Amino acid sequence: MKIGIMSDTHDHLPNIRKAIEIFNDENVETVIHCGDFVSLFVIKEFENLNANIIATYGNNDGERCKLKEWLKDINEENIIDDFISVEIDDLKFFITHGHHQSVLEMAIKSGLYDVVIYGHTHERVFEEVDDVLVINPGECCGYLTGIPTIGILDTEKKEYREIVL
Ligand SMILES: [Mn+2]
Ligand SMILES: [Mn+2]
Repeated sequence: MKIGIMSDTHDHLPNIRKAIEIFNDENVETVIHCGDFVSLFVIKEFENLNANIIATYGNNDGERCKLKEWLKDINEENIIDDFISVEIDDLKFFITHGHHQSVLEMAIKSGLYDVVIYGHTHERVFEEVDDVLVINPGECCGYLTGIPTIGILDTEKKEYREIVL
């Protein structure tokens, strides 16, 4: 019943592994990654991730179709689009790389989802803005802010918390 959240891994292999371990060692049914993986080899490291993967395309993600195939050879369930609007554990999700703010803003203001997830900015935030649970797990790589993070969301109690690496 635990969903893993992460973003902007920017090829940092170490922190990527540290997150892939932290996730396994827990429930974590699925892992949302809205970030810029940035390079194809990042996808191999994930072959070691127990849960499945719902990813979004970061704007730096060059190999757009290679990433998709690869993510699948790793698992048929794994999905990756520019925008993913799904329902999970009886909850409406809108996931996207922080990329396009206009669409992000409207997903929140709209009132069609319960939970909204994005990244891009590298600034982790965790706020409730009109019933909407808005989450940016921050930068797994820790490059711009120097604070490397990821996060786990409780789909049951609607509870969440950051994890520093
Ligand atoms: Mn970005
Ligand atoms: Mn980025």
